[PDB]
Amino acid sequence: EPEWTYPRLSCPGSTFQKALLISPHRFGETKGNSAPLIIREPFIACGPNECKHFALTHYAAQPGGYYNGTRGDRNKLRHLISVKLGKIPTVENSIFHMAAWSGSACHDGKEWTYIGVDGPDNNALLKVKYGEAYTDTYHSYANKILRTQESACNCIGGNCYLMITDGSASGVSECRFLKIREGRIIKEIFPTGRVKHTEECTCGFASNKTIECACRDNSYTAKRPFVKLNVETDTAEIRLMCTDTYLDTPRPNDGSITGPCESNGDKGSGGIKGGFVHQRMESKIGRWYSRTMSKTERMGMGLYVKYDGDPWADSDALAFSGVMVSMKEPGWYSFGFEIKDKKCDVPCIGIEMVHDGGKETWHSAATAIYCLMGSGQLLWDTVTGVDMAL
Amino acid sequence: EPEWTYPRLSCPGSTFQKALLISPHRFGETKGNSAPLIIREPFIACGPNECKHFALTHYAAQPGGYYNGTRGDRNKLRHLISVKLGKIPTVENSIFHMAAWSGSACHDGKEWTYIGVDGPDNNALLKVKYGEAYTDTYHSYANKILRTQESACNCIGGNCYLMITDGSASGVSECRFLKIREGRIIKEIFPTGRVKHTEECTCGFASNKTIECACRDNSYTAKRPFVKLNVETDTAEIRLMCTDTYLDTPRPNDGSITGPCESNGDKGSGGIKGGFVHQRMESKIGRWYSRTMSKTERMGMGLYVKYDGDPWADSDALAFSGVMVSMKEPGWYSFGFEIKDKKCDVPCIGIEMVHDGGKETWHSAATAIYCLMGSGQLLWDTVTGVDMAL
Amino acid sequence: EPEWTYPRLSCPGSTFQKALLISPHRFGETKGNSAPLIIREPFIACGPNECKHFALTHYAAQPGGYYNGTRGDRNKLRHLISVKLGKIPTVENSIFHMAAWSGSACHDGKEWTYIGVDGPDNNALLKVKYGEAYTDTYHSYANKILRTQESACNCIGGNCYLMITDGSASGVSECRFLKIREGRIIKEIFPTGRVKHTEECTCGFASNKTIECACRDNSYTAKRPFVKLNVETDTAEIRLMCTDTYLDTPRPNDGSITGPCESNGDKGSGGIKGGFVHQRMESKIGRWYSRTMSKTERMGMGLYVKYDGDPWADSDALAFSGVMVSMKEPGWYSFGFEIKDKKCDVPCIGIEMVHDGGKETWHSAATAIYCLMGSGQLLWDTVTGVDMAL
Amino acid sequence: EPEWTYPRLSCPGSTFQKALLISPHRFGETKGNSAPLIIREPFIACGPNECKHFALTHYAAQPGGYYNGTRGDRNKLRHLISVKLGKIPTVENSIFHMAAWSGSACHDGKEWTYIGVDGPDNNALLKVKYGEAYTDTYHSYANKILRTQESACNCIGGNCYLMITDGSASGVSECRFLKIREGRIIKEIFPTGRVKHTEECTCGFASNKTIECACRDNSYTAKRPFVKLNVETDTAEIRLMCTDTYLDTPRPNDGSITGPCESNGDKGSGGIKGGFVHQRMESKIGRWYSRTMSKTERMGMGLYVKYDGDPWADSDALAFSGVMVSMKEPGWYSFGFEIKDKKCDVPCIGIEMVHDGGKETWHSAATAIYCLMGSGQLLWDTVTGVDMAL
Ligand SMILES: *[C@@H]1O[C@H](CO)[C@@H](O[C@@H]2O[C@H](CO)[C@@H](O[C@@H]3O[C@H](CO[C@H]4O[C@H](CO)[C@@H](O)[C@H](O)[C@@H]4O)[C@@H](O)[C@H](O)[C@@H]3O)[C@H](O)[C@H]2NC(C)=O)[C@H](O)[C@H]1NC(C)=O
Ligand SMILES: *[C@@H]1O[C@H](CO)[C@@H](O[C@@H]2O[C@H](CO)[C@@H](O[C@@H]3O[C@H](CO[C@H]4O[C@H](CO)[C@@H](O)[C@H](O)[C@@H]4O)[C@@H](O)[C@H](O)[C@@H]3O)[C@H](O)[C@H]2NC(C)=O)[C@H](O)[C@H]1NC(C)=O
Ligand SMILES: *[C@@H]1O[C@H](CO)[C@@H](O[C@@H]2O[C@H](CO)[C@@H](O[C@@H]3O[C@H](CO)[C@@H](O)[C@H](O)[C@@H]3O)[C@H](O)[C@H]2NC(C)=O)[C@H](O)[C@H]1NC(C)=O
Ligand SMILES: *[C@@H]1O[C@H](CO)[C@@H](O[C@@H]2O[C@H](CO)[C@@H](O[C@@H]3O[C@H](CO)[C@@H](O)[C@H](O)[C@@H]3O)[C@H](O)[C@H]2NC(C)=O)[C@H](O)[C@H]1NC(C)=O
Ligand SMILES: *[C@@H]1O[C@H](CO)[C@@H](O[C@@H]2O[C@H](CO)[C@@H](O)[C@H](O)[C@H]2NC(C)=O)[C@H](O)[C@H]1NC(C)=O
Ligand SMILES: *[C@@H]1O[C@H](CO)[C@@H](O[C@@H]2O[C@H](CO)[C@@H](O)[C@H](O)[C@H]2NC(C)=O)[C@H](O)[C@H]1NC(C)=O
Ligand SMILES: CC(=O)N[C@H]1[C@@H]([C@H](O)[C@H](O)CO)OC(C(=O)O)=C[C@@H]1NC(=N)N
Ligand SMILES: CC(=O)N[C@H]1[C@@H]([C@H](O)[C@H](O)CO)OC(C(=O)O)=C[C@@H]1NC(=N)N
Ligand SMILES: CC(=O)N[C@H]1[C@H]([C@H](O)[C@H](O)CO)OC(C(=O)O)=C[C@@H]1NC(=N)N
Ligand SMILES: CC(=O)N[C@H]1[C@H]([C@H](O)[C@H](O)CO)OC(C(=O)O)=C[C@@H]1NC(=N)N
Ligand SMILES: *[C@@H]1O[C@H](CO)[C@@H](O)[C@H](O)[C@H]1NC(C)=O
Ligand SMILES: *[C@@H]1O[C@H](CO)[C@@H](O)[C@H](O)[C@H]1NC(C)=O
Ligand SMILES: [Ca+2]
Ligand SMILES: [Ca+2]
Ligand SMILES: [Ca+2]
Ligand SMILES: [Ca+2]
Repeated sequence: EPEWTYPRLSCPGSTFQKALLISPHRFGETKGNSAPLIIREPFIACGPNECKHFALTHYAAQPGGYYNGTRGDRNKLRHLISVKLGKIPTVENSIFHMAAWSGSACHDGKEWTYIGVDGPDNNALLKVKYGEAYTDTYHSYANKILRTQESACNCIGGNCYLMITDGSASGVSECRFLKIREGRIIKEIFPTGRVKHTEECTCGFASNKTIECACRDNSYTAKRPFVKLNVETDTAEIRLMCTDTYLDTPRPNDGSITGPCESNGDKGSGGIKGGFVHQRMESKIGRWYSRTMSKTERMGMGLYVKYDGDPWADSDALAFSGVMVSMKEPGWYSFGFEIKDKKCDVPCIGIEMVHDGGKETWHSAATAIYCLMGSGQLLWDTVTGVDMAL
Repeated sequence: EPEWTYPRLSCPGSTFQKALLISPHRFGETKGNSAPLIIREPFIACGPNECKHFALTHYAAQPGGYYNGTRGDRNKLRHLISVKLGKIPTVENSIFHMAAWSGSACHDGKEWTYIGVDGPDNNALLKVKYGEAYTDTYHSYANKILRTQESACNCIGGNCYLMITDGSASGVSECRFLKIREGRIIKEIFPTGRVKHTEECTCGFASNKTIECACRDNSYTAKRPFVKLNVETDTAEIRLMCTDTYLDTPRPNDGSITGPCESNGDKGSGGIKGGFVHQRMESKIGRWYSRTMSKTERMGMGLYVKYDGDPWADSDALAFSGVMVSMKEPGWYSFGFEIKDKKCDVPCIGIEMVHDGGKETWHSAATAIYCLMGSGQLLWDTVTGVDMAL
Repeated sequence: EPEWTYPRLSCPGSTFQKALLISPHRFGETKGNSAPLIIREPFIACGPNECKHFALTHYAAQPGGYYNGTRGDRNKLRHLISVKLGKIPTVENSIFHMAAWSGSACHDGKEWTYIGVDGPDNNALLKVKYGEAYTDTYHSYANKILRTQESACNCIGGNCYLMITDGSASGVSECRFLKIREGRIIKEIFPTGRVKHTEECTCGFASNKTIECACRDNSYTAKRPFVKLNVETDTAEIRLMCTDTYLDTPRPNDGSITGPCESNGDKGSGGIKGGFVHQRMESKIGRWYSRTMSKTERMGMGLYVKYDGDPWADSDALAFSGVMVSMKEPGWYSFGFEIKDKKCDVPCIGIEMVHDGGKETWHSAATAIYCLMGSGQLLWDTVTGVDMAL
Repeated sequence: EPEWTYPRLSCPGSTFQKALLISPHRFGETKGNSAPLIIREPFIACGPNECKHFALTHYAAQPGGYYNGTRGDRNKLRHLISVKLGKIPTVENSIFHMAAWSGSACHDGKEWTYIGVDGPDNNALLKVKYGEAYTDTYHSYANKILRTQESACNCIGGNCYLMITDGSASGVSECRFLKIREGRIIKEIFPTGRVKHTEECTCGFASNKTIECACRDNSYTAKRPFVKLNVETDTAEIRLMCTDTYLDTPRPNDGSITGPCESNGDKGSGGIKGGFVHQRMESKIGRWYSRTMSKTERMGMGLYVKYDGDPWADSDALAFSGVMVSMKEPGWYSFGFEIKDKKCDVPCIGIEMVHDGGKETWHSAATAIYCLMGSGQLLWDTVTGVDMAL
């Protein structure tokens, strides 16, 4: 008799380590016999028995003849797909959940919820799937590419919370939260505070009372908007992270944005989804983040950590925890997720490593995983191993 | 231990939306490494735990060397196959249930019933398979291509009802209904009324007492024969759908078949299996239908709806719900089906999108799925994304 | 709490029909992207939940580079493999059970028993596998290719009975039966009567007290040795079938072997494994057989039936029940097996259809299935659909 | 609910036989359509319900374009992978557990423990995974390639014991033992005695009180270090195997290392992981070993056995049991493992058969399995059947 899931205390440990590389295009040469799917925006969500590796496919494999368009964001062909984590996401291994050029998913202890956005840019559509069944939708409210998290949503006691946003990518994008229960949207939550532009939130439980999200401002700042969501009152507030360690790409030099914590500063235009995940201890909360090694390119990926504090108020630099992806390798999207051990939760960060050779060739990604395990210092970086000319 | 299933009230909603595209020949290019099966006549049937995607394969894959003959209807190699819905129907993924060039399937709540017709045109044979066991057959009664629904049969209380027919494609084809229980035919039902040509019925539950079917007349009319089958007395009547919105292809202009409801009118020769699904509410019943956008060609697919009334007597046009497949794209067979959610049923329509390059190349199909989903208006159409020269 | 299996009454029906074709090399062209395994001697065995399709592979696929030797019988590479019945036995779908150039398998209600013979011709070795575990062996006793049934063994109340034989293929091959329980050989049974040459027995339950086998004499006669095994006393006796319808290939004209029932007659040299399966009714036993359409070649396959009687004594011709494989198509090995329906057993005959193009090319087989279903007459024959030049 | 597992008495038997060959590169020809993974260091571990086949992959398939580097030992792409035993380790079939260039695994009766070492040579990291959760790590203690067994670890009562080592391949490598429970290291065991070089131990249960291991010394001797680990006091001693039958490769002539048991002798530099498995009977213990047929090259593989005695003190030659792999074929790593039968344990030995074409082509391995099975003498050897030019 399956019960509702709740966030548990995190497992012991004080450092991340390289766990797993999922690099489908290691097998996509013309000399070869495999059919890895062309994908971007991967993320991982785990239930009580299984981990699922999600992505947005372009509905084409490599090698193949439909490369043209695979460097685009949205079209009528993109689908949310998944494999069990640890499987190579090929044509045959994958399962196609729904049409979607923006997605999310989560397990509530009883059943998977799948979330997909599709439709025309000026009138997109959020779709909710619970198990096999399509159960609810939510309409565009600003008529400017309604879109969601591109990472796991979060469930507590059967209630799943999901960030959505709608609005110009170079102007205002006031985000909303949806409270979804058993596939049906039972409440809209309208955040207060600094709501100018929030998107692609990476969200997790700081506790049984609070969800926290580190998001992307693609318009005004290289500081990440940081959401605190009270799950007991269904209220949310947004403020920019204050840390000198700006987590967006592009970004100016750390600590160079002058004025109070709310100051936007320079190099704010553009952005990237950033990894964020909680380490819940008896009396401390650990906050782990990732950002690219380069200040302007999607190259490299570093891990940072800060225990305790108010992310809205602490200007202190984050503690650099190690290089996950070298500056010589691609470092694009990253995301947090949690594996369920028998009695506690294991916090992890996944990294999207995009193979980018321009619009004249195929365009896809690998996925690297780092997880909290043991003590000491982070020891090894991840390479993709792929030569795009093969 | 599993109980029999019964139609339930539908889930809330007032519009369909694009749910899912299964386009396996996106992976069938010569530059690729995949092996999608060559198929036609796909449909979907759902049990308590799982949805299955069925089709009739020509026992060949693309790329391959057995294209010749795949634009034919019947031969000794055609088989009923399936995959879990969301998987691509490939050589390795598919399961082959039985030899068949006409098929159906349904879950009674305990077990799958598979239905496959094959044999010679003048003496074909319907075969029943219950799980893994072949359990029963039914013989041609007119010696002119015994054939069945090409979509899910319907179970209630362990009783599964199935349309069969026999007779000339261009003359009389009096259908019958088989009542089937745990794989064995226990009753034949002889419909009453307008009985001279009924084939390829798409059937569903109007309630716990009635099954309704919208069918194809390939010979006499562009109106669809409309079956009402009483499940409490095991009796059935057929009359032509009265609606001005003629659902066959080909068909004349809407409302142009003059005279009383049973008038056949012109452009009646030829036809196509149409989508039909029920939206069951407490105090009213919604009927959803699909037809091609072209009045003569198998191009496009539009969605229509009417609430309540009697389809035998009401001439009112169906309300246009939206374009599922634009007229630039192929729109062949369509079928109804329902997904079992936790406490209600989700009504859906699937669309066969045939890749037709003539008899000089391969001939197969993609499948699009639209489902009842939230409110508002239908928002996006479907394309297969397939170039047949690849 | 799984219980021991017993033979049950057969399901109703009075004729066989074409059920299923498994034709892996429909997908093995150079133009294609699949990897069907090169196999011969298929057979099927069913447990209470699943049907398994077994074969002896040459550990090579098509297309591939190891064709040379695939027209041989024995080597160090042959393995017993299986897939779930209904799956194409490819490199990836198959599972490799054990090294074997001769095999059998059966389910006892609790667990699969797998049986494989390998080793040098003059000192071969029967190996028994119960589930994952290798559990017992049995040595050559005549030092002339110890070999087994190439079809399902038979289990009652946890005891599995298996025919084995050892001896020259052009002289004496006194067979033995092994009683195997939970993977261990607990008794040898030495048949009496006509024991000169028995091999490749196709065996089944005539009742709870008796196993019957129709076997192959590759040396002295075109009559099939016919075994009756008393399961309650563990005693077996062998006599030639008496029917005018000689079931071996090659064979003289029916009814042309003069003298008493035991007379060997002409064209006795050579042979073929023949399908045989029981139809158990309340007071009748039905016996179904298959033999090639040609009297001298492995071409075509016909179905025969006789109700009741003593196969040792009745000279009456068997009743011809229909053409399963045309004389224009290959008809090699055939075998009986039974599917388990919910409350009764479904008798079936499988047919090996070998693609034979000589030693200069690849050498493999398809499998066709006919099962007892409904009434009337057998309606359609099976073709393989394969062009070996592709 | 599942109970912890404990070594049981072995099943009856007095000889090994050829059981199974896993030769995936039989499907790796350029004329083919398959994608076997490039792997080395395979081993097998069995739980209550299933046997798993593990290897270290170079994250590449054959045919492919990443052959370069697959004859190297360590890199950032190597992963621990597995399939169900009897499946071919291909891109689609394999599951990727974690990044590792050194590995182990074992089932405690409730769950799988996976072990993978990676990171830089001077600072490598052992990672523990319990089911799907990363649960613990252990750091290099000598900064000279921390590494582990390359074969199954051993569990008793929920306690899993694992050999690790660290130090120069050509100097001192003092191993340790990790006691692991539900994924977390709870004790380090520091062996006593002849401790200067111990690596790649093949371990099994001599009883409920003792684990024994036959290990590799790559530096000093051709005798195998022999670990006795007491599981009741968690203490361990290592001495050199005294037997005249030296089990390493390279090695001098048998019995030619003069002097007392702990004498190292000549040709000690270099080495190879050897097969070792226990045959536990009521009143006696059988120890089965394997070594290459060549005294210097990794060619061939022979089987040896001794009952009882003390391997630290007895100089008696082991009894030659037979040739598993002829000297014409490659014989690289060998490993012990046990299959769980219903009431007893089946001892087995696996053999890595490496396809070595030098560094100018691909580099990978097949796996042969021999098992305790009936009585008599071992009857057949194994060949891979693979031509590397294809
Ligand atoms: C067609 O007929 C079907 C069979 O009569 C109808 O299904 C029945 O629907 C009613 C209400 O919609 C259900 O009664 C409710 O039961 C729930 C609890 O559900 C379970 O209860 C126990 C477990 O405690 C279990 O034994 C049952 O089998 C249910 O799984 C209560 O909370 C409600 O208060 C109410 O009593 C019936 O259970 C259900 N029967 C079956 C066999 O499914 C169906 O509604 C009809 N379709 C229509 C009208 O369109
Ligand atoms: C190492 O220690 C292990 C744990 O002490 C030993 O395993 C034990 O072995 C004994 C006999 O070999 C078993 O006792 C027998 O039990 C069977 C019935 O088996 C089941 O009984 C009940 C169900 O009725 C269930 O609760 C149990 O868990 C068993 O599954 C009886 O028929 C016999 O008469 C006898 O009592 C123990 O059950 C078994 N324990 C465990 C935990 O497996 C093992 O033998 C030792 N290894 C050696 C000595 O080499
Ligand atoms: C968030 O809230 C959930 C639900 O309240 C917390 O889960 C609950 O955790 C407690 C203690 O960890 C569990 O209580 C029980 O305690 C006894 C020991 O006396 C033990 O034998 C039981 O097996 C169990 O551990 C309770 O079962 C559990 N409930 C659920 C539904 O999971 C969770 O710990 C909270 N997260 C925090 C505080 O970070
Ligand atoms: C061969 O022997 C087996 C074992 O004796 C026979 O199976 C047994 O069949 C009987 C009757 O079919 C089963 O008895 C029970 O009868 C009541 C009706 O009063 C019914 O409610 C039960 O569910 C069951 O049918 C018995 O359970 C069953 N036992 C086993 C272990 O299967 C089998 O019928 C014999 N085959 C023949 C005679 O051909
Ligand atoms: C496709 O198959 C059909 C029949 O299966 C082929 O038709 C035959 O063509 C030859 C000439 O090439 C005629 O002599 C036969 O009489 C035809 N048979 C039938 C039944 O029509 C056809 O040639 C094939 N097409 C291709 C391109 O190979
Ligand atoms: C295999 O890979 C190695 C290194 O990964 C290649 O070695 C390099 O070769 C170039 C010349 O072609 C040298 O300039 C580099 O210094 C070498 N690097 C190292 C690390 O040795 C090697 O060429 C590759 N082999 C093939 C056949 O491509
Ligand atoms: C049994 C059979 O062959 N049915 C045909 C065909 C049919 O001839 C018409 O319905 C007229 O009776 O309709 C459709 C069609 O595309 O029109 C293909 C079907 N293909 C198959 N289901 N195989
Ligand atoms: C950790 C590691 O790299 N072990 C090596 C190698 C090793 O260097 C020796 O044991 C000496 O210490 O042995 C064998 C070998 O073939 O000799 C390959 C191993 N390959 C790997 N397991 N990756
Ligand atoms: C198109 C869309 O819905 N999301 C975009 C996203 C976007 O343009 C920015 O966040 C601005 O709002 O940018 C990223 C990106 O790589 O920068 C790709 C995303 N692609 C998809 N998720 N498909
Ligand atoms: C080699 C062996 O063990 N059995 C042979 C079998 C045999 O030669 C005759 O039965 C005579 O005894 O003939 C048949 C055959 O096709 O005629 C192939 C079998 N091939 C295999 N089962 N592999
Ligand atoms: C493919 O490239 C051609 C090049 O002219 C362009 O016209 C077309 O729009 C591209 N298709 C897609 C789907 O991007
Ligand atoms: C392959 O054919 C060659 C041709 O001369 C022959 O020498 C060899 O024995 C054959 N191999 C096998 C395995 O039959
Ligand atoms: Ca920004
Ligand atoms: Ca018509
Ligand atoms: Ca003969
Ligand atoms: Ca050595």
